[PDB]
Amino acid sequence: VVRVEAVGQAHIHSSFNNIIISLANSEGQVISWSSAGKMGFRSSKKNTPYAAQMAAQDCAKVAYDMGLRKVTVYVKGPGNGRESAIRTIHGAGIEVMEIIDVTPMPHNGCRPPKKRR
RNA sequence: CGGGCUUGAGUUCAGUGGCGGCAGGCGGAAUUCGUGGUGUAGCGGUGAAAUGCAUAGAUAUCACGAGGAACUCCGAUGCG
Repeated sequence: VVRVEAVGQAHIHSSFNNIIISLANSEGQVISWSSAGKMGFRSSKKNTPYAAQMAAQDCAKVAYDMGLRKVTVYVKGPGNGRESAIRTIHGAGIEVMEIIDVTPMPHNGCRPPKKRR
């Protein structure tokens, strides 16, 4: 039981190891999602623009045939491929409205986990 | 030993300044846990992997709730 009428929000959660693209309606209810690991890029190449393009194309094709036409992009986390995903969901029928970087930064919060040697 | 002086020293008055100390209040970002909604094939991690968590419903996303800790930019100087 979902209902996405005309416009929605795309969420990209990237990191140094993987990228997850998830499209949702105005109430943040996900209708489709994809990732490099889902596409089958289990390697160091999970953080590749090609993998991001493949995942974004799959997600956009899966979600376009549901009434989704316009989307607003939110991006969290670093990593190559966010631009590729944005371009792919822009060119796969879905029209982008704005690009918003919601990457969370701390105002000196909790302690980071040590340092690798 | 006795007397004198104002430069040392101290007291007063004024100006200016500070992450200087102790104590009480208040705040936002982030993180963790629980509850509910959407959704399903993976997430996480490495030089590469596995252990680990997941169809008895994870990662992701939205809302409600709870608690602890530290204070981005200013910001390299200043105080003791």
